[PDB]
Amino acid sequence: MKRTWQPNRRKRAKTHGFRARMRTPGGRKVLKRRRQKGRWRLTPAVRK
Amino acid sequence: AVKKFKPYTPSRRFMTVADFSEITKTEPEKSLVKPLKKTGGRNNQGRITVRFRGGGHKRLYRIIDFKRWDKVGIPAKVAAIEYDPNRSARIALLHYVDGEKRYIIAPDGLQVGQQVVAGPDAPIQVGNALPLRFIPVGTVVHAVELEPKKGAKLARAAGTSAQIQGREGDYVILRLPSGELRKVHGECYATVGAVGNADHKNIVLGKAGRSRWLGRRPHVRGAAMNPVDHPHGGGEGRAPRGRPPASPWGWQTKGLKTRKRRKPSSRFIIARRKK
RNA sequence: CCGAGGGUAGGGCCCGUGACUGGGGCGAAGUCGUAACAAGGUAGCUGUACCGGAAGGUGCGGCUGGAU
RNA sequence: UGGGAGAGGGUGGUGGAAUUCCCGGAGUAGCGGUGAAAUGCGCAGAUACCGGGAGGAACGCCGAUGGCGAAGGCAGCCACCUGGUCCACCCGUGACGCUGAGGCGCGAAAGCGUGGGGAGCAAACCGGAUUAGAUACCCGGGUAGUCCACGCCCUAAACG
RNA sequence: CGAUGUCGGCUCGUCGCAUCCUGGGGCUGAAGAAGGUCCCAAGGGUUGGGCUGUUCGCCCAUUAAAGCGGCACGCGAGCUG
RNA sequence: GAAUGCCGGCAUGAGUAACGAUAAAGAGGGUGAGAAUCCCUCUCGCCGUAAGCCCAAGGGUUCCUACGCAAUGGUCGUCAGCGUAGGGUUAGGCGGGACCUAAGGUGAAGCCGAAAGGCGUAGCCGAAGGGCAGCCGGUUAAUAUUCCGGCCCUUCCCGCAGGUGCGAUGGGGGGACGCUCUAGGCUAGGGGGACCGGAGCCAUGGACGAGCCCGGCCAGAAGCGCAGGGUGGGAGGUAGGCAAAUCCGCCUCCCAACAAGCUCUGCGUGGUGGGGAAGCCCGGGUGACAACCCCCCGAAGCCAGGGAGCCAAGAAAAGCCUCUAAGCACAACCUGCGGGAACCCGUACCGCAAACCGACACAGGUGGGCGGGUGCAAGAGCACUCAGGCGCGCGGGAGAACCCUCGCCAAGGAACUCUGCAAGUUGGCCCCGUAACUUCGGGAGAAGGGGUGCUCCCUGGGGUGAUGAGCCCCGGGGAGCCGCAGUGAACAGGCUCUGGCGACUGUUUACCAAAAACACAGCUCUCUGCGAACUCGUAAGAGGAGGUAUAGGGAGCGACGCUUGCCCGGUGCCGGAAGGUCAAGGGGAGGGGUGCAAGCCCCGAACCGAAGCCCCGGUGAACGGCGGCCGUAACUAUAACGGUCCUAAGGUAGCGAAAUUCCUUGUCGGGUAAGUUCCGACCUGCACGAAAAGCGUAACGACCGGAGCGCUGUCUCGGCGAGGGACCCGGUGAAAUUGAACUGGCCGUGAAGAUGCGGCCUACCCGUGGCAGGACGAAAAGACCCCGUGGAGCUUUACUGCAGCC
RNA sequence: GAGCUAGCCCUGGCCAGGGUGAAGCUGGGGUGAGACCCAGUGGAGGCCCGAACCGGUGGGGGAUGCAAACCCCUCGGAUGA
Ligand SMILES: [Mg+2]
Ligand SMILES: [Mg+2]
Ligand SMILES: [Mg+2]
Ligand SMILES: [Mg+2]
Ligand SMILES: [Mg+2]
Ligand SMILES: [Mg+2]
Ligand SMILES: [Mg+2]
Ligand SMILES: [Mg+2]
Ligand SMILES: [Mg+2]
Ligand SMILES: [Mg+2]
Ligand SMILES: [Mg+2]
Ligand SMILES: [Mg+2]
Ligand SMILES: [Mg+2]
Ligand SMILES: [Mg+2]
Ligand SMILES: [Mg+2]
Ligand SMILES: [Mg+2]
Ligand SMILES: [Mg+2]
Ligand SMILES: [Mg+2]
Ligand SMILES: [Mg+2]
Ligand SMILES: [Mg+2]
Ligand SMILES: [Mg+2]
Ligand SMILES: [Mg+2]
Ligand SMILES: [Mg+2]
Ligand SMILES: [Mg+2]
Ligand SMILES: [Mg+2]
Ligand SMILES: [Mg+2]
Ligand SMILES: [Mg+2]
Ligand SMILES: [Mg+2]
Ligand SMILES: [Mg+2]
Ligand SMILES: [Mg+2]
Ligand SMILES: [Mg+2]
Ligand SMILES: [Mg+2]
Ligand SMILES: [Mg+2]
Ligand SMILES: [Mg+2]
Ligand SMILES: [Mg+2]
Ligand SMILES: [Mg+2]
Ligand SMILES: [Mg+2]
Ligand SMILES: [Mg+2]
Ligand SMILES: [Mg+2]
Ligand SMILES: [Mg+2]
Ligand SMILES: [Mg+2]
Ligand SMILES: [Mg+2]
Ligand SMILES: [Mg+2]
Ligand SMILES: [Mg+2]
Ligand SMILES: [Mg+2]
Ligand SMILES: [Mg+2]
Ligand SMILES: [Mg+2]
Ligand SMILES: [Mg+2]
Ligand SMILES: [Mg+2]
Ligand SMILES: [Mg+2]
Ligand SMILES: [Mg+2]
Ligand SMILES: [Mg+2]
Ligand SMILES: [Mg+2]
Ligand SMILES: [Mg+2]
Ligand SMILES: [Mg+2]
Ligand SMILES: [Mg+2]
Ligand SMILES: [Mg+2]
Ligand SMILES: [Mg+2]
Ligand SMILES: [Mg+2]
Ligand SMILES: [Mg+2]
Ligand SMILES: [Mg+2]
Ligand SMILES: [Mg+2]
Ligand SMILES: [Mg+2]
Ligand SMILES: [Mg+2]
Ligand SMILES: [Mg+2]
Ligand SMILES: [Mg+2]
Ligand SMILES: [Mg+2]
Ligand SMILES: [Mg+2]
Ligand SMILES: [Mg+2]
Ligand SMILES: [Mg+2]
Ligand SMILES: [Mg+2]
Ligand SMILES: [Mg+2]
Ligand SMILES: [Mg+2]
Ligand SMILES: [Mg+2]
Ligand SMILES: [Mg+2]
Ligand SMILES: [Mg+2]
Ligand SMILES: [Mg+2]
Ligand SMILES: [Mg+2]
Ligand SMILES: [Mg+2]
Ligand SMILES: [Mg+2]
Ligand SMILES: [Mg+2]
Ligand SMILES: [Mg+2]
Ligand SMILES: [Mg+2]
Ligand SMILES: [Mg+2]
Ligand SMILES: [Mg+2]
Ligand SMILES: [Mg+2]
Ligand SMILES: [Mg+2]
Ligand SMILES: [Mg+2]
Ligand SMILES: [Mg+2]
Ligand SMILES: [Mg+2]
Ligand SMILES: [Mg+2]
Ligand SMILES: [Mg+2]
Ligand SMILES: [Mg+2]
Ligand SMILES: [Mg+2]
Ligand SMILES: [Mg+2]
Ligand SMILES: [Mg+2]
Ligand SMILES: [Mg+2]
Ligand SMILES: [Mg+2]
Ligand SMILES: [Mg+2]
Ligand SMILES: [Mg+2]
Ligand SMILES: [Mg+2]
Ligand SMILES: [Mg+2]
Ligand SMILES: [Mg+2]
Ligand SMILES: [Mg+2]
Ligand SMILES: [Mg+2]
Ligand SMILES: [Mg+2]
Ligand SMILES: [Mg+2]
Ligand SMILES: [Mg+2]
Ligand SMILES: [Mg+2]
Ligand SMILES: [Mg+2]
Ligand SMILES: [Mg+2]
Ligand SMILES: [Mg+2]
Ligand SMILES: [Mg+2]
Ligand SMILES: [Mg+2]
Ligand SMILES: [Mg+2]
Ligand SMILES: [Mg+2]
Ligand SMILES: [Mg+2]
Ligand SMILES: [Mg+2]
Ligand SMILES: [Mg+2]
Ligand SMILES: [Mg+2]
Ligand SMILES: [Mg+2]
Ligand SMILES: [Mg+2]
Ligand SMILES: [Mg+2]
Ligand SMILES: [Mg+2]
Ligand SMILES: [Mg+2]
Ligand SMILES: [Mg+2]
Ligand SMILES: [Mg+2]
Ligand SMILES: [Mg+2]
Ligand SMILES: [Mg+2]
Ligand SMILES: [Mg+2]
Ligand SMILES: [Mg+2]
Ligand SMILES: [Mg+2]
Ligand SMILES: [Mg+2]
Ligand SMILES: [Mg+2]
Ligand SMILES: [Mg+2]
Ligand SMILES: [Mg+2]
Ligand SMILES: [Mg+2]
Ligand SMILES: [Mg+2]
Ligand SMILES: [Mg+2]
Ligand SMILES: [Mg+2]
Ligand SMILES: [Mg+2]
Ligand SMILES: [Mg+2]
Ligand SMILES: [Mg+2]
Ligand SMILES: [Mg+2]
Ligand SMILES: [Mg+2]
Ligand SMILES: [Mg+2]
Ligand SMILES: [Mg+2]
Ligand SMILES: [Mg+2]
Ligand SMILES: [Mg+2]
Ligand SMILES: [Mg+2]
Ligand SMILES: [Mg+2]
Ligand SMILES: [Mg+2]
Ligand SMILES: [Mg+2]
Ligand SMILES: [Mg+2]
Ligand SMILES: [Mg+2]
Ligand SMILES: [Mg+2]
Ligand SMILES: [Mg+2]
Ligand SMILES: [Mg+2]
Ligand SMILES: [Mg+2]
Ligand SMILES: [Mg+2]
Ligand SMILES: [Mg+2]
Ligand SMILES: [Mg+2]
Ligand SMILES: [Mg+2]
Ligand SMILES: [Mg+2]
Ligand SMILES: [Mg+2]
Ligand SMILES: [Mg+2]
Ligand SMILES: [Mg+2]
Ligand SMILES: [Mg+2]
Ligand SMILES: [Mg+2]
Ligand SMILES: [Mg+2]
Ligand SMILES: [Mg+2]
Ligand SMILES: [Mg+2]
Ligand SMILES: [Mg+2]
Ligand SMILES: [Mg+2]
Ligand SMILES: [Mg+2]
Ligand SMILES: [Mg+2]
Ligand SMILES: [Mg+2]
Ligand SMILES: [Mg+2]
Ligand SMILES: [Mg+2]
Ligand SMILES: [Mg+2]
Ligand SMILES: [Mg+2]
Ligand SMILES: [Mg+2]
Ligand SMILES: [Mg+2]
Ligand SMILES: [Mg+2]
Ligand SMILES: [Mg+2]
Ligand SMILES: [Mg+2]
Ligand SMILES: [Mg+2]
Ligand SMILES: [Mg+2]
Ligand SMILES: [Mg+2]
Ligand SMILES: [Mg+2]
Ligand SMILES: [Mg+2]
Ligand SMILES: [Mg+2]
Ligand SMILES: [Mg+2]
Ligand SMILES: [Mg+2]
Ligand SMILES: [Mg+2]
Ligand SMILES: [Mg+2]
Ligand SMILES: [Mg+2]
Ligand SMILES: [Mg+2]
Ligand SMILES: [Mg+2]
Ligand SMILES: [Mg+2]
Ligand SMILES: [Mg+2]
Ligand SMILES: [Mg+2]
Ligand SMILES: [Mg+2]
Ligand SMILES: [Mg+2]
Ligand SMILES: [Mg+2]
Ligand SMILES: [Mg+2]
Ligand SMILES: [Mg+2]
Ligand SMILES: [Mg+2]
Ligand SMILES: [Mg+2]
Ligand SMILES: [Mg+2]
Ligand SMILES: [Mg+2]
Ligand SMILES: [Mg+2]
Ligand SMILES: [Mg+2]
Ligand SMILES: [Mg+2]
Ligand SMILES: [Mg+2]
Ligand SMILES: [Mg+2]
Ligand SMILES: [Mg+2]
Ligand SMILES: [Mg+2]
Ligand SMILES: [Mg+2]
Ligand SMILES: [Mg+2]
Ligand SMILES: [Mg+2]
Ligand SMILES: [Mg+2]
Ligand SMILES: [Mg+2]
Ligand SMILES: [Mg+2]
Ligand SMILES: [Mg+2]
Ligand SMILES: [Mg+2]
Ligand SMILES: [Mg+2]
Ligand SMILES: [Mg+2]
Ligand SMILES: [Mg+2]
Ligand SMILES: [Mg+2]
Ligand SMILES: [Mg+2]
Ligand SMILES: [Mg+2]
Ligand SMILES: [Mg+2]
Ligand SMILES: [Mg+2]
Ligand SMILES: [Mg+2]
Ligand SMILES: [Mg+2]
Ligand SMILES: [Mg+2]
Ligand SMILES: [Mg+2]
Ligand SMILES: [Mg+2]
Ligand SMILES: [Mg+2]
Ligand SMILES: [Mg+2]
Ligand SMILES: [Mg+2]
Ligand SMILES: [Mg+2]
Ligand SMILES: [Mg+2]
Ligand SMILES: [Mg+2]
Ligand SMILES: [Mg+2]
Ligand SMILES: [Mg+2]
Ligand SMILES: [Mg+2]
Ligand SMILES: [Mg+2]
Ligand SMILES: [Mg+2]
Ligand SMILES: [Mg+2]
Ligand SMILES: [Mg+2]
Ligand SMILES: [Mg+2]
Ligand SMILES: [Mg+2]
Ligand SMILES: [Mg+2]
Ligand SMILES: [Mg+2]
Ligand SMILES: [Mg+2]
Ligand SMILES: [Mg+2]
Ligand SMILES: [Mg+2]
Ligand SMILES: [Mg+2]
Ligand SMILES: [Mg+2]
Ligand SMILES: [Mg+2]
Ligand SMILES: [Mg+2]
Ligand SMILES: [Mg+2]
Ligand SMILES: [Mg+2]
């Protein structure tokens, strides 16, 4: 049957992307935390 | 005269449609239509604020002249009578000798080819608009402004009208469609006659699909819900109301008056609606 | 080939009968009230409508085949 | 051909009296109702009186033992549209007539459907009396209905 | 109760005997035939249907008879539901 | 040493289940250390509205080639979407951007919010919508509308010539639109040809034939032809289209009008460029100088912004054209021609799947286009088959039980069972024929029956031609032939009678309920006069609605028919300028603290003082309610009638052992041989009843009852047969579970159901196929029950608050 | 977190074939005129049968699955909410 992950690159970047996080107080706190933890990727990689 | 159908489907047995007999033109004036932004009952937050709306037929909005004192003294020929999906009244296309073209809602008796005009000196005939203080007491009237120059606000639906009852100072006394007796300022404009398409109220939608074409989504009773949803929700099997009948939000819905009491316009309302 | 008739299926009319039920007739020695005949104690009758244990009442319109 | 009388019919208009309700004034101890009463209404200001407004229905006097219509039936006034009918002249047609099974149409009130309208009245209904009792008659209320449009119903002591 | 699945049916049985039938008996208010009552006896046998989820029960047609109980009201790591 | 402890390792179950669609395999040849599994050839099978081909997502080198096989591949492996390496994606015209706007998002101005932030007209962003210029062939191991070849085209810059009042982010036109049905003419695609081109074949009894087999086209500027789309011309007036306007709009006048003209598209032709089969031969050569023609069918595609009808009334903005304003008119624009200039990103490959979403090379899920032929009435259905693609990444044997899927069955025919559950039967088309009832539509495919293939002969109408032949479509009438059987295979209703519920088509518990539940047209009540009521938000702002009482919100009821009674004492709602109670505040009689004092400070009575509540009234399609006892009639029984207690008032019509009836399988009647169900009645209704509507109702229902006919392996009552498993051999190889075990029966005992205790009985050691009675078998710290001053959802006239409102 | 699911908004796309035959229109009949009747034409519908497509009625299988909802047979809608 139809499962829950239906990848869509525009949807991915527009929802979890770097510019989406920067628009928003909670989004900027995500980037702050992921940089503080040392994450290699701050945001999901999307092909574009 | 409403139009009936033979019962060749279970819905056509009862379905009735307008006869569309007064209509003389089946395409809107291109310069007078704009896109109508459907809402589904959602406000600017994206929240439903009027339930059970959406999914109706696409519509363009025809611009309607609800002022008319805009063009005092300039007469206009009634060029056509058209269908308007955004209202129950029909609309009339006017060709002003100005060359300007405008829509008004079509009064009863309005005839394509006749002339109409607006102003203090206008003849008292169907389709003309005057300030209220120049229209004889007793004449039935429609498209009435509530305050001067703010646009026609009263007696706009199919078959409706208001009657001038008397004068008092700067104000006239109107019997509104609801039967309420209210004071309206004498400088408020109105158009003589009743609104047309009077048979509108005799339409029988016929089937569930007809409501859907109109953007009316199914309404679901409070008694069919659960206590989280509605005061009437719950109960084993069917239940009576078990409390004063209430809205989804708790206020009582069988008689409770809701007009605000300290409202300034009360000074100008003579007698509340009857019936 | 037609063909007595037999068979299958579906209709139509008539008769007898049926738990139960509707009123009708007669009986009469009962219970209830007294609607009509006198102005019958609310003049009567009437079509229709609504109502009442019952005869009946009332509304609306009609007739005199109504006393004074 | 020339005239007449008429609430004959249909449509659109429009007049005044009265009832009710609402507003303003003035005024107060009851009003109303009946055979007598009570219910009811009234000091939260009724009734009675004056002024204003809204609304529906019916048209006083003329009015008659009258008139018109085929019957049912038709009554303020104006206009328009329209039917029947009588008289005079004796001008035209030349028996073109009478009746009429079926048919078709009209058909008081009540009633019905859809939509209006709703003052007065009033089935049902509620109450007060009356009465041995009173699902009545009388009294206080009161919804259909009574009114308009359209479509039905097709009845009668539709009687001379 | 860190689970012993609970009615009824189906299937498959096995046991008890306070025996429904068949076998053997005593008494009889046993003439015969047929029954009644008690005794011995568990080897075998103990039907098919209508109703109802039913067990049970009533009813139809038969029968030598259409027995009553136990086995976690036998049997869901066998089925049904 | 235990915590169903934590991490790791390793056991048991076990050489056991399984190895992932029952579309299917066999042989020969080759390679190699090794071959059922890789390559090649022949044979066989499977898909073919796909299991073939193209495109968009998503994936991200998986593409091509060489060299490899440790691991990955459910076996094997020499093979591979795997390991290593090298190569491979080429655009002014295809898609997106340097264009436009849609919802939405953002947001100069502006508004709002403790902060963070929320809004917001313009503008901007935003596409799979609008706009915009490339077709065919060839080439590579791998790219191609991109490279190449031929024929075309677009924009920008500059220049030349001709023309013109040129000029815009401004005005206007246009762009520009629904659904259903549909005309004419074309094209795509297809069928046939006794005509044209072709390598060949004559088998096995016949055929040298009007034989068989194969093919018989593709693109193309101008011009021309056919078919369509679009568009009236001129003058005068002009106050409207936030300036101007010669444009547009409006008025008037004159010619034109289903005309032609002008204009645009489609199709055909068209210089030119291509392609080109079977067979044979080793992807290529030949066929071949290939031929490239006629006829029929024909789109849902094209002309197109076509036509008609209908109501639910069907985007925007730019490109484009026109108008003018500043300005500029040595310019600028338009037209023709010439030269130059023309950027960025994508392009491999998979793509109904082994490369995407599902932990897997997973029987699942995934949007658009093409999707041939024949036959069956049609079709995208069904069977076969083309092109093309496959045989599903364990095999070989065997021929038990049992399981699965399938075929048949004597006699009977629902006797099965909760139930005909399941499976039979019926089955397409044509013709005949068809009941109650009905809202006149229906019910209806009612029911029921006849026909159905092939051959010959006669014959009617239509389409394309031409009016004819030819081809194609639709018929009709005779006469015959064969079989058990002619929709001969595949696909294709069993039917009827009668109840309950819901009017109906619809909707629902994704993954145990599809229903009688929700919705529904329709009915009623009620709110709301517009800055509406109501809803969301602290607000601003929004929805309602660019709507206005024939409208919008809330509630119940639920097509339609006939109806919807009585109670307003309580609760609710509505009305009531009286009166009662009533907070802050006002008021300040009187009293108090302190001071030598003026003074300062505190208490405080009468009276004034809102909503609310009390009080008066109304109100039921507002919450709700709708009795008891005694007596009484020519036999009995019963009680029309009377009396009496109570209540706010005592259930009307209609219906009733009912989706409601306890007693209950009530009683009676019907149906059956027999009926706890069913249908029809009766009424002592435990405990119907009128919009939580009452009683009915044609039609409708994968709803739930009862009956009958047809027919059957449901059954009496089982039998045989088929394939996939189960079994055996080779390959790979799990799992939950597991205190350890050297783990028997009976009668006892034991914490009360013992392999483990006692007594007795029985018993050589170890496996394999089977069956499920036990191991209180496994699984899940019981779905019930109780306990815990455990939790959470929900209600209210529980308590206490808060929002909101007054 | 609305790439699942629910609703709505904007913009696109899809629904083989066959059947039934409403209104209207034309013609004829009818009438004082009509209503209306008949025939033809017509092509309506939360119309009928049935693929795609959307579902999930009954049964069977599956139950350490092919699959944490699947498979076969059957069945519902299929111009419309
Ligand atoms: Mg998706
Ligand atoms: Mg992904
Ligand atoms: Mg994307
Ligand atoms: Mg995308
Ligand atoms: Mg997206
Ligand atoms: Mg982003
Ligand atoms: Mg940052
Ligand atoms: Mg990481
Ligand atoms: Mg790093
Ligand atoms: Mg992130
Ligand atoms: Mg009309
Ligand atoms: Mg109708
Ligand atoms: Mg019709
Ligand atoms: Mg009709
Ligand atoms: Mg119907
Ligand atoms: Mg109409
Ligand atoms: Mg109209
Ligand atoms: Mg249109
Ligand atoms: Mg526009
Ligand atoms: Mg809006
Ligand atoms: Mg917004
Ligand atoms: Mg937002
Ligand atoms: Mg709402
Ligand atoms: Mg809404
Ligand atoms: Mg309109
Ligand atoms: Mg209308
Ligand atoms: Mg209606
Ligand atoms: Mg609409
Ligand atoms: Mg509604
Ligand atoms: Mg509802
Ligand atoms: Mg519920
Ligand atoms: Mg919630
Ligand atoms: Mg709550
Ligand atoms: Mg909820
Ligand atoms: Mg609640
Ligand atoms: Mg409740
Ligand atoms: Mg309840
Ligand atoms: Mg409930
Ligand atoms: Mg209940
Ligand atoms: Mg419920
Ligand atoms: Mg309920
Ligand atoms: Mg319910
Ligand atoms: Mg209730
Ligand atoms: Mg309740
Ligand atoms: Mg209650
Ligand atoms: Mg105002
Ligand atoms: Mg015989
Ligand atoms: Mg008397
Ligand atoms: Mg009398
Ligand atoms: Mg009665
Ligand atoms: Mg009585
Ligand atoms: Mg009475
Ligand atoms: Mg009379
Ligand atoms: Mg007399
Ligand atoms: Mg008189
Ligand atoms: Mg003469
Ligand atoms: Mg009459
Ligand atoms: Mg009446
Ligand atoms: Mg009244
Ligand atoms: Mg009495
Ligand atoms: Mg009525
Ligand atoms: Mg008389
Ligand atoms: Mg337990
Ligand atoms: Mg355990
Ligand atoms: Mg425990
Ligand atoms: Mg356990
Ligand atoms: Mg069994
Ligand atoms: Mg014996
Ligand atoms: Mg004897
Ligand atoms: Mg003895
Ligand atoms: Mg024995
Ligand atoms: Mg024995
Ligand atoms: Mg039994
Ligand atoms: Mg029993
Ligand atoms: Mg019994
Ligand atoms: Mg015997
Ligand atoms: Mg037992
Ligand atoms: Mg017991
Ligand atoms: Mg017991
Ligand atoms: Mg047991
Ligand atoms: Mg037992
Ligand atoms: Mg058991
Ligand atoms: Mg079980
Ligand atoms: Mg059991
Ligand atoms: Mg067990
Ligand atoms: Mg077992
Ligand atoms: Mg067990
Ligand atoms: Mg069972
Ligand atoms: Mg069950
Ligand atoms: Mg220890
Ligand atoms: Mg463990
Ligand atoms: Mg463990
Ligand atoms: Mg552990
Ligand atoms: Mg552990
Ligand atoms: Mg070991
Ligand atoms: Mg084993
Ligand atoms: Mg198979
Ligand atoms: Mg191999
Ligand atoms: Mg090998
Ligand atoms: Mg090979
Ligand atoms: Mg095949
Ligand atoms: Mg095919
Ligand atoms: Mg991936
Ligand atoms: Mg490649
Ligand atoms: Mg390997
Ligand atoms: Mg290997
Ligand atoms: Mg491996
Ligand atoms: Mg695998
Ligand atoms: Mg090698
Ligand atoms: Mg591979
Ligand atoms: Mg290379
Ligand atoms: Mg190029
Ligand atoms: Mg491409
Ligand atoms: Mg550029
Ligand atoms: Mg833009
Ligand atoms: Mg685009
Ligand atoms: Mg392009
Ligand atoms: Mg080209
Ligand atoms: Mg390449
Ligand atoms: Mg110049
Ligand atoms: Mg438009
Ligand atoms: Mg569009
Ligand atoms: Mg063909
Ligand atoms: Mg030979
Ligand atoms: Mg071709
Ligand atoms: Mg042509
Ligand atoms: Mg001008
Ligand atoms: Mg070639
Ligand atoms: Mg050559
Ligand atoms: Mg040649
Ligand atoms: Mg089509
Ligand atoms: Mg409409
Ligand atoms: Mg726009
Ligand atoms: Mg200048
Ligand atoms: Mg020019
Ligand atoms: Mg650039
Ligand atoms: Mg490429
Ligand atoms: Mg592949
Ligand atoms: Mg698929
Ligand atoms: Mg593929
Ligand atoms: Mg999975
Ligand atoms: Mg595989
Ligand atoms: Mg797969
Ligand atoms: Mg093709
Ligand atoms: Mg066929
Ligand atoms: Mg066929
Ligand atoms: Mg099919
Ligand atoms: Mg073929
Ligand atoms: Mg295979
Ligand atoms: Mg074997
Ligand atoms: Mg048999
Ligand atoms: Mg039978
Ligand atoms: Mg039989
Ligand atoms: Mg049954
Ligand atoms: Mg068949
Ligand atoms: Mg019948
Ligand atoms: Mg009929
Ligand atoms: Mg048939
Ligand atoms: Mg039937
Ligand atoms: Mg043959
Ligand atoms: Mg012909
Ligand atoms: Mg055959
Ligand atoms: Mg098949
Ligand atoms: Mg069928
Ligand atoms: Mg029937
Ligand atoms: Mg029943
Ligand atoms: Mg019912
Ligand atoms: Mg239903
Ligand atoms: Mg339902
Ligand atoms: Mg009904
Ligand atoms: Mg309904
Ligand atoms: Mg329904
Ligand atoms: Mg449907
Ligand atoms: Mg569930
Ligand atoms: Mg479910
Ligand atoms: Mg779930
Ligand atoms: Mg669930
Ligand atoms: Mg299920
Ligand atoms: Mg369900
Ligand atoms: Mg269903
Ligand atoms: Mg539901
Ligand atoms: Mg419902
Ligand atoms: Mg109703
Ligand atoms: Mg709020
Ligand atoms: Mg706002
Ligand atoms: Mg708004
Ligand atoms: Mg707006
Ligand atoms: Mg607008
Ligand atoms: Mg509105
Ligand atoms: Mg409902
Ligand atoms: Mg009826
Ligand atoms: Mg009450
Ligand atoms: Mg009350
Ligand atoms: Mg006073
Ligand atoms: Mg003092
Ligand atoms: Mg002191
Ligand atoms: Mg009522
Ligand atoms: Mg009460
Ligand atoms: Mg109630
Ligand atoms: Mg007696
Ligand atoms: Mg009762
Ligand atoms: Mg009553
Ligand atoms: Mg009963
Ligand atoms: Mg009942
Ligand atoms: Mg009951
Ligand atoms: Mg009980
Ligand atoms: Mg019972
Ligand atoms: Mg019982
Ligand atoms: Mg019985
Ligand atoms: Mg039963
Ligand atoms: Mg039952
Ligand atoms: Mg009884
Ligand atoms: Mg309710
Ligand atoms: Mg109920
Ligand atoms: Mg009720
Ligand atoms: Mg029907
Ligand atoms: Mg249904
Ligand atoms: Mg159903
Ligand atoms: Mg069998
Ligand atoms: Mg066989
Ligand atoms: Mg076999
Ligand atoms: Mg086999
Ligand atoms: Mg076998
Ligand atoms: Mg061996
Ligand atoms: Mg040991
Ligand atoms: Mg023991
Ligand atoms: Mg032992
Ligand atoms: Mg020991
Ligand atoms: Mg011991
Ligand atoms: Mg021992
Ligand atoms: Mg032993
Ligand atoms: Mg066992
Ligand atoms: Mg066990
Ligand atoms: Mg044991
Ligand atoms: Mg056990
Ligand atoms: Mg548990
Ligand atoms: Mg625990
Ligand atoms: Mg526990
Ligand atoms: Mg527990
Ligand atoms: Mg639970
Ligand atoms: Mg307990
Ligand atoms: Mg405890
Ligand atoms: Mg406690
Ligand atoms: Mg405690
Ligand atoms: Mg709690
Ligand atoms: Mg409120
Ligand atoms: Mg769209
Ligand atoms: Mg369709
Ligand atoms: Mg026809
Ligand atoms: Mg027409
Ligand atoms: Mg349909
Ligand atoms: Mg259809
Ligand atoms: Mg259908
Ligand atoms: Mg299923
Ligand atoms: Mg089945
Ligand atoms: Mg089976
Ligand atoms: Mg499962
Ligand atoms: Mg799940
Ligand atoms: Mg399946
Ligand atoms: Mg299937
Ligand atoms: Mg189906
Ligand atoms: Mg269908
Ligand atoms: Mg269809
Ligand atoms: Mg449509
Ligand atoms: Mg439908």
